[PDB]
Amino acid sequence: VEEAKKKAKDQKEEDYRNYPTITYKTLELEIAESDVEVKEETEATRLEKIKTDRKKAEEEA
Amino acid sequence: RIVLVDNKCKCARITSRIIRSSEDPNEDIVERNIRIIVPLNNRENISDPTSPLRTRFVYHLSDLCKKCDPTEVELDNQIVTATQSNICDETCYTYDRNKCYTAVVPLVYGGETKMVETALTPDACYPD
Amino acid sequence: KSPIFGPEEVNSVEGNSVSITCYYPPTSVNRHTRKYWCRQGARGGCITLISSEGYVSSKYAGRANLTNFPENGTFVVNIAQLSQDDSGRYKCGLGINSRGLSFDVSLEVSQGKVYTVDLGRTVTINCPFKTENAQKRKSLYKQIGLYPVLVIDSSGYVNPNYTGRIRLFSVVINQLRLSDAGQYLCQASNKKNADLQVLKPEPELVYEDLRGSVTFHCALGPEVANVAKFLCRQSSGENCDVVVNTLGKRAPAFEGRILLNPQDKDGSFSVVITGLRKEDAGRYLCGAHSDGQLQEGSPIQAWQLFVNEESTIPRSPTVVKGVAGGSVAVLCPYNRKESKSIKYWCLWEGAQNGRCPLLVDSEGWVKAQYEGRLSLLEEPGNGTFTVILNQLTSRDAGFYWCLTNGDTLWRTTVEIKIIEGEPNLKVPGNVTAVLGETLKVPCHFPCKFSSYEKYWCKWNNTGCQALFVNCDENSRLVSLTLNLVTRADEGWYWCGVKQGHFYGETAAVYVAV
Amino acid sequence: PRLSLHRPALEDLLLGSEANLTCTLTGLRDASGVTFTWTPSSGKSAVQGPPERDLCGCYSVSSVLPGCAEPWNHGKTFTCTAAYPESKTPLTATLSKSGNTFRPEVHLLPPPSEELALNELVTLTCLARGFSPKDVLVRWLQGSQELPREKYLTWASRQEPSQGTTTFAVTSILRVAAEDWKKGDTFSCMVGHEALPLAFTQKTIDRLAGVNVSVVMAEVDGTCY
Amino acid sequence: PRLSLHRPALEDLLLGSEANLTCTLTGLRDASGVTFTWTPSSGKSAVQGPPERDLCGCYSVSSVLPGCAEPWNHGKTFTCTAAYPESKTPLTATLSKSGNTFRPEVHLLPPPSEELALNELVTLTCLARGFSPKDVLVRWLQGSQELPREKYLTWASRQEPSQGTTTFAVTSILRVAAEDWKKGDTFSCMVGHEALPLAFTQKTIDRLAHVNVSVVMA
Amino acid sequence: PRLSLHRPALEDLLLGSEANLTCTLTGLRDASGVTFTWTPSSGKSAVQGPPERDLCGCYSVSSVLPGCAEPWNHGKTFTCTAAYPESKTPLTATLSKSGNTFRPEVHLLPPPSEELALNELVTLTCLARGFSPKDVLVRWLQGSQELPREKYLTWASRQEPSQGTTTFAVTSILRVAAEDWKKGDTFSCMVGHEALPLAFTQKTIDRLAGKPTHVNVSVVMAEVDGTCY
Amino acid sequence: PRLSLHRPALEDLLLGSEANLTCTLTGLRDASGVTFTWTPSSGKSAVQGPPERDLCGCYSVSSVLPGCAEPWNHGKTFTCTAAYPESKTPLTATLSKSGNTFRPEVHLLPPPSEELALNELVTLTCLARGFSPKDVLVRWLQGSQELPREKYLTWASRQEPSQGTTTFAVTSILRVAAEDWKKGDTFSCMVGHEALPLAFTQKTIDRLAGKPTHVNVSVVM
Repeated sequence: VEEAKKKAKDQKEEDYRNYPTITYKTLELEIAESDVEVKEETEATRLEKIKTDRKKAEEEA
Repeated sequence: RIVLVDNKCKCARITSRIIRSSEDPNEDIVERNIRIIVPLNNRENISDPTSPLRTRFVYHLSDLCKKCDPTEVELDNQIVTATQSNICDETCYTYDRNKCYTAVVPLVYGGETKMVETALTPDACYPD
Repeated sequence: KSPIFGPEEVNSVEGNSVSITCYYPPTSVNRHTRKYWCRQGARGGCITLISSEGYVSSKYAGRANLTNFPENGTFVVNIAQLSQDDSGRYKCGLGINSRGLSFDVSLEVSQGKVYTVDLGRTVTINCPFKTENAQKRKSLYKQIGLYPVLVIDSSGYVNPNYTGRIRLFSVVINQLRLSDAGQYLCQASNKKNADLQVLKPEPELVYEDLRGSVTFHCALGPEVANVAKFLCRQSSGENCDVVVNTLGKRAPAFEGRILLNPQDKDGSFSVVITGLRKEDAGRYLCGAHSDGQLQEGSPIQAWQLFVNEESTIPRSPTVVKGVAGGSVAVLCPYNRKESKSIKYWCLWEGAQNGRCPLLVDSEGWVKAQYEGRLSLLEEPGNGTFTVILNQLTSRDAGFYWCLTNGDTLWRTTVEIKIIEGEPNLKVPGNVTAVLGETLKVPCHFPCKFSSYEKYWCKWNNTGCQALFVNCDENSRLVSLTLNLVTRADEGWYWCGVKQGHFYGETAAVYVAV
Repeated sequence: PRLSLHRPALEDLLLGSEANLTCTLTGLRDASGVTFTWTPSSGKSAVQGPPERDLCGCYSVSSVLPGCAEPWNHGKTFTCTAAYPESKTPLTATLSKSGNTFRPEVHLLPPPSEELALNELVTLTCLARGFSPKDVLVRWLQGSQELPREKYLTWASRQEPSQGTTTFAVTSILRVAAEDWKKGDTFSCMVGHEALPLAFTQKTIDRLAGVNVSVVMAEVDGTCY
Repeated sequence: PRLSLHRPALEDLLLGSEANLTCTLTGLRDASGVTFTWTPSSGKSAVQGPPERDLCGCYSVSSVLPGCAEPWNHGKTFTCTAAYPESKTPLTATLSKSGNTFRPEVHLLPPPSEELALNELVTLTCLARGFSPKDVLVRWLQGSQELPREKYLTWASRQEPSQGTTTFAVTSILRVAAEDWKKGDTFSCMVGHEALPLAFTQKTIDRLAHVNVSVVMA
Repeated sequence: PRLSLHRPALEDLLLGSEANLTCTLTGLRDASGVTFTWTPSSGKSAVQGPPERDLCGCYSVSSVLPGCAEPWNHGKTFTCTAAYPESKTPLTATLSKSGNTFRPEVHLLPPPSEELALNELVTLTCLARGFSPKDVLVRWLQGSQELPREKYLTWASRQEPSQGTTTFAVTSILRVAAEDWKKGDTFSCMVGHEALPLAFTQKTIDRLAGKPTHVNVSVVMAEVDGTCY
Repeated sequence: PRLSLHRPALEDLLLGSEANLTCTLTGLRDASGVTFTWTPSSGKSAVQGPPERDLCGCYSVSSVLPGCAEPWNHGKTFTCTAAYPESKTPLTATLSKSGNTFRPEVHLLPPPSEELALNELVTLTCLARGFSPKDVLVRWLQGSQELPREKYLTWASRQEPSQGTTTFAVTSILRVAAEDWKKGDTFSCMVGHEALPLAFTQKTIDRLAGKPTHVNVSVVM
């Protein structure tokens, strides 16, 4: 949990010093918060499905 | 076509356009559309509504193409501020839509004479 | 060009209602003058039908109102209970009806199994029948030019205009072009009718200023959320001059101004363009196709831009130059009506999609490899802030963005270039001291800076503060003195000049005890 | 036993500085020692008025609350409560500004052409039309000097037939001697209203308004920098 | 407890019939007990109807003599004499026609020239200047159609400042459409007074009651 | 042997803010014991060391007092009180800021028509006329790229014969290519002179903003008007 | 103590009938009996002059040669020789006519329109560009009367930045009254060189010249 509650903060800062012109949550902060809310389990299976498929949408692109 | 002048005190709006000729070797066309508006009811001193009504309208090209704003320019290392004008401090034929024009009249309110300010072009004289 | 802007083309059916928003520059004249809604009849003469001075025409009595939003900088006209004689051409505007300041609206009401789908998406068509047709040819037919010509017939045979597209109760057809909007008939010896109506999606109205910034939030579906999205502009004819693309394209004029932000968990991203010019006003179609181009069948989303040349954003220097060894002090503007915010500064890196990671912000976080060579003053206040960056090399040449954390978008860019020369303020390189005994540093400065105010500041992570410091006026020299050097008197020092509020060249020296 | 609340007069707001609200209590045949309460207690203590006998008795105390130029303009609701012995429940009233406030249209209308073909006394008209609060001031200027109020005639502000909202209109009439109108000076109508920007607007008519112009265009070619 | 012999209106004196004189008795105390007597008994149909429309705890009795315009334009002094039981001397008052009657001077002023570029409506004005009895009647006409009294606004008849005699003034405004003006209809003010032969002065305006530029270029 | 105190240059005083005063002593026969006191010595130094850039039978000793433009532009006398071991009476040569000034009237003149017909190179002229002190700077620009000094000619600021006060005039000539003109590139001429308040005056010309070949004036008579929307 | 030899003055060669080749010294303090000799002596002698001291002596004995205009055009080399007793060896000076001349392109230039809106004076410019020997004349005529030299200003003949052969330029200027311009009489700049057969280029200008612009006034109400 303490490793996870600082993984929201290590992410939310990095979605703030890298995308300053933004209003939404760029999926890594949304992965990192759901892995905090598990520590429910089926609600985070989408975000690992989206990212991995978007990284299988990087193997050709 | 480009816009050379947008004077709002004489309401002159000179715009121009080089109509080229790819078929004529050195016979080109340089247009000079001018678009005067003659106000036809404005006074002579437009800020003073006692003056006679203006009937002559003189439009010199040099007195309305003038650029009385300073510019900045670059000379080989530096930036210098120039005054690219040659004639500045005019009389005005039309009011400006964006400018507030006022007249001070002496009304009384009984035992005094309060110099009140009236609005000659309201919808442009609103405070904040 | 009149600075008023609103819908070029409105549509409805009878009995309906409309609400037409027209946008004007929000100067203090435009927001107190009369707003009208006249009708452009023939021979000449736009007769006022409603106004912002109380006058409501007898035609529009009891079924229209004009309400004016000055803070938004717009006004809107609500027209109820339409009819086929409410068609034609209209004008919205400000002022006297004949003197310009108007937009020509063209309002055409029309007369009222209807499958209404958006462009590029997919359709379910429910085809019921009579059950004496158990194993027959469950098909569609299209009536092209009022003639029944085959489309898909129950066995995989699809006409090759629709290949890889349609499949077989109810049928489902993907990737709707504009050539799928006819009158279909399902048939299993009986026939059923259903008419497809693919909709072009309506443009939003973006009303930006000149030299401003525009944010396009392109929330397409999450079922298209893996495909390479794009941002076309629409030409005068039929094509696309694609501005940005997720496949590594960027338009050659939008170098330094564009920024495609990463996606969301459901596809919705945003493009941010800054420094708008007069040729940027147009129609912008954001879409999603694997080709990286607007082909046919992609679910578009369109905006209609207007670059107001009556712009409140001040004409700033859009290129700053500093020598290789010198300093630059750019001025970044923001909105005077919001002072207290966090204020950023970027270095625009292209090469992935156009990101822009922060170098400094106002609350005191300066990036790691810019320690001692970057500072964000809040001087001069009321709509500007300085950003000083010194010790320049040719790895600083690029575009830098002056963001804010405010609800307004003055997100300007400015390019720093590195020209040949030598800096004005001449300090030693990296001096050292000995503990206890004193340290004095010289800072020469040429004759140009002889009326300016000189300082020496110790650079913290939260900004300088000017310190002791003498200023010899005959010999051009300003000098530091750290009298009894301790441990907490180290780090960078900056000797630069200023003029009340408008800071100038600065030069850096680091002290090592 | 009734109470009315009178908004401040307009020529106090526009021309001068101070403007007191008035609370009037008509039906009072008793009580030389009653009290009023004004809820905007911004320091300046409200002032009770005289006995001031109305028709058939009814010593009508009134309360003049001064300094109402800052809350009344920005829109603060004033409230006056009045205690009196004939009922324990004290009679109340409230007021504020209007929020609609359409601007007036001033029109200055020259004489008809069958009054100046007599050389006796011509008649000029001033129409302030179409403003939403019913209070105006109409004043007249001969050139730049204000005529007295006993030279012209102004009708009361009246409500128009409806072409949209509720709007009002007032007219005035100035009889100027014909040798002034012929010799060529200007007369001005000056309308004061709350809805106006700088509290007064002004139109001006003279003999020549109501044409040989000589537009001269020097240097139509030639260099334009 | 006062008495007022209010004159007939001017409406029925020009057009209608019931030119009734209204002897109103306002401010008597208890319930009733009135007796109203007049001098020209020429259709004496005594009606009272004492209402509550009296503004105090003392009523009114609005006595009416009906059908008298033929004795009115002549000038016999009508005298109302009311016996009320709270005294014995009757409330006696008289009234007749007015001596000096000057006649109106109708001026139908055009629309002001900045109203026509707004295209909303236009504003016709009808000034009626200098009449010596106070009562007047303004009507408006389009073509020959009389317009109903809620389309035009008519101010009162106030005294004008004069160093001559006691004369008055009236203004009536008609805002009409812009296309009905711009096409060229004719609009007519009609001011009616008891000091006219035909009893209705009438003026009429249409759109039709010279730029001459000279460009002296270079 | 006469002592002469010259003026700061104008390319220094305007673009650089240096007021180096150049006191020379010409005509010295043999000696070397020259001293240069300066009565406004605010701690600055001198130069000496006579070479032979003279074109005469004798040679001059210089003395350059460094300074910046804030004493000179406010009105302050500088006095090269120079002694020399021939005569016991020392020489003096003083200066101050030259007052009673007149600003230029810059004028930019388009090509003549015979060059636009012969269609090779056109010639733009800049005339700065009527300014009271002799010294003036004429720069040229193309867009805003300041042109190098080796492309245009600039004559000396001679005196013009006028009737009133004595005043000067200077010209300059830039020969540019004809399609550079006809396309419409904006050429600028900058005249910087110390009587101007902002010390520099620009002018800028192109093919559009000078001498058309088709004008058409439209004179919109507007009756109840007077706002210029 | 150098030997300088002058070309004939250009004004002296165009209109006049004499043209003097003149040999002057600068810095001798002697030679009250030393003459000059020239191989172009066509019977006509050399008219000697006074010694004409400069500051602290520095005499300049002038040997002037009149009449000689006609050998100069056809290419004869003139050699001045003086045998003075400061040092025994005599000194020579050799000169001819440079033949690679160029003709002055003369452009008269109208007043700026910013100047004849004020109606005080107007300013006429005469630019003579592109000629290879550096001597030139500029004359200003009003209609056909010559104006005096105290009414116009003539700059010197500067060298021009040119891509090929070195050329020169000279501008001049005349300020006339605005009523004299508006009433319309002509002016002229007459530039004289030696590359001309006519010996005087002449350009004319007046109030109405230079393919006047077509104007299309229209009144909208």
